[PDB]
Amino acid sequence: GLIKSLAEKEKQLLERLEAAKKEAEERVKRAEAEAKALLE
Amino acid sequence: MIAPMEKLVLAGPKGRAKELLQSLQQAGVVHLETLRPEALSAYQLSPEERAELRRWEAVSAGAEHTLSLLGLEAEPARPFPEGLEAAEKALSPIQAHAEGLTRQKQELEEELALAQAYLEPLERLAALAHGLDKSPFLRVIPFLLTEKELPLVEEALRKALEDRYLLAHEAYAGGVAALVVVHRKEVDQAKAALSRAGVAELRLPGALGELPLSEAARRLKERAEAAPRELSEVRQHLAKLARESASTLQSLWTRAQDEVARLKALEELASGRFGFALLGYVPVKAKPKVEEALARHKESVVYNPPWAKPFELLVSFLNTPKYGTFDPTPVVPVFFPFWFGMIVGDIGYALLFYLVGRWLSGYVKRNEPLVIDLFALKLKPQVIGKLVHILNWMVFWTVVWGVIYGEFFGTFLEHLGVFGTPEHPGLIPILIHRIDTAKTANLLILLSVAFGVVLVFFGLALRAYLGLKHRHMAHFWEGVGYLGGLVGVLALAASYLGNLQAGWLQGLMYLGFGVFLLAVLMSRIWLMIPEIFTQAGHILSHIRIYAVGAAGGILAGLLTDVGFALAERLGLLGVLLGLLVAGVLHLLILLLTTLGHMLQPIRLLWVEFFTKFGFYEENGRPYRPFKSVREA
Amino acid sequence: SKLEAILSQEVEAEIQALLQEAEAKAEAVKREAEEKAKALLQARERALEAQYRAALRRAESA
Repeated sequence: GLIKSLAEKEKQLLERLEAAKKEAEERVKRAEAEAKALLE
Repeated sequence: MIAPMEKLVLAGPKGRAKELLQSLQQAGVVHLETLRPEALSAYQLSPEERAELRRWEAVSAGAEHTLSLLGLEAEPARPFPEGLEAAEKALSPIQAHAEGLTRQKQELEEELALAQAYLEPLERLAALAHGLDKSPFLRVIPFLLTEKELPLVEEALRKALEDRYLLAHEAYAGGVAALVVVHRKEVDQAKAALSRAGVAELRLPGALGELPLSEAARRLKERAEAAPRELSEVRQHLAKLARESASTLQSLWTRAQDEVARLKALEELASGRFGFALLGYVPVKAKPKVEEALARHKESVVYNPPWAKPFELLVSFLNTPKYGTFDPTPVVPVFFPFWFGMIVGDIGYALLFYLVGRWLSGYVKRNEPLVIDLFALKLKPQVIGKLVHILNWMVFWTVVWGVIYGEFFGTFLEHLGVFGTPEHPGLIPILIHRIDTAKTANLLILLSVAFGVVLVFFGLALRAYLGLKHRHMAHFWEGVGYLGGLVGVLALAASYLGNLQAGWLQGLMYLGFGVFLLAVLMSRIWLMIPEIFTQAGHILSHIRIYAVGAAGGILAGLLTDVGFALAERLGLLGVLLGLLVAGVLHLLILLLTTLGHMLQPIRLLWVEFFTKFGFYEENGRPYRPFKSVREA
Repeated sequence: SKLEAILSQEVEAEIQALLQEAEAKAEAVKREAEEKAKALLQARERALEAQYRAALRRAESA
């Protein structure tokens, strides 16, 4: 046991999932813009 | 199946977690825990896994159940794959088939039991009843009574009915079957007469009883006749079923067992990172390396020879780090000779211990429960017999030496080399054990003592080492003071042992010897200062047990002087075969007790071992009854 | 380590299924708008076209 190594590595992963979600929600914000523009 | 890697699980004492971890870590293992206090970096518990668990339990249980009703039960074995679903499917037809027959068997037995019992009253009652059981138009009450009740029912009947009834009885064994017959109009009164009498309507459960006697009687005859034949046929099917399919069950069953544990283990790692052991999940490549580097310790679930064998198991606790003190591994040569030399005897005894041994590592098939012991058959399981092959030999070795100490003993039991009486008594050799000379006895007494004095040393050195190497001043002080104690014992003893050998060589040194004692006991201060009496009792205990080892020994020997030598008749050459009548019975009782005597050693050792003299067990504690360890 | 490798490798393969999903959840929006829009410009060709032909006819008929 060396606590930090595995108890921090498990965090790094979460922030890669997190980063996916962010990069995702923008695509929705992209289609929302586009949804307005093309009709307007 | 549990992860894409397959788990290997190992456990042992608290000390091994770290060593187990280092060898495993190196092997190429992945998803490793124990490790740190909040690890969850692999895989965790989920509904599905639990569901699967439930399913495995069903599989396990069903096999067990079917085997139980069927008869015999399965061994453990190594897993044989077959899909979980497949397994579930497999289990189904067989349990069902077996179960149906199980029911049938019970039913047949039940039919017979009632049918035999009831058959005799029913034919007898029917015969009496006959002519009313074509269609009751007269109403009838059957009942059985033996001799005593018989006036009581009649008197009751007479008052109520008058004499308009027919009362009949005949004996047939099982009392006498009695009938009351009345008109269908008198029925109410007739029964009322019975209520007083205390006898009442004989009944058969179900349809048959209500149906008059003749119909019922016929029905009992067909069932009685039918059931034994039917039972045979089904039972035979069951026997067949066992022979072939028991095998199927066993392999499935076993597979289920390993799976259940494996999953459970997994649940334990997931959540809260396990306790003390060490697990991990192993790719097939890692799997040989893990078996390879082990330092003699762990217990896993995957998915000269006498001297070496127990020595190899004490070694795992030799490698355990938990103190700088020593373990009880040296124990084996102090125990082993002596244990054998516990056996003492001659022609009628020790020199016959050979036979006993020959049945252990062997057997003789004249022995009702030592049938084929090489393949193990006993009044306890065959498996136990197979396992304790290791033991059967260690006992056999005991027998080989015990016979030998029969001649060791028998050196001082005969000759014209040293005792001025005959070379071997001509009736039977050995007739009078010659040791009753003060001196002859004394040397054997003091001899026994000596192996014990050394044992006192063995403990207190180790003991002092616990406190030395941990810096427990308390353990150091204990060990040291007790060696001070030894000095005073030796002073007094000499003054009686030669009487005048010392006792003023060391009996005036004695004034200063008491000083050698008390130096470090007072340094611990101690509140249980008195306990030093009992510590003197330990020096003496080694002597005392050893003394008993002599005396009880001798006692054993004195029975051949009446039990094989001579005790009946003035003296003849027929005395040989006159004496065996009592001798032989008494022999086994005698035999038994010396088995008890060999436990005196272990206790002797245990005085030191289980009581911390540089040792783990202290009135129990972790570390396990060592007796049971060295035995193999 | 290779241990931490498996956790990386899993997380990334999951990440890409979210991102592609995210694109599709957008894509349908994007393409919905397009489809809706087509129906707006066309439907207004229709009404106005009638307001043409019929206008001239009655004018001639007058």
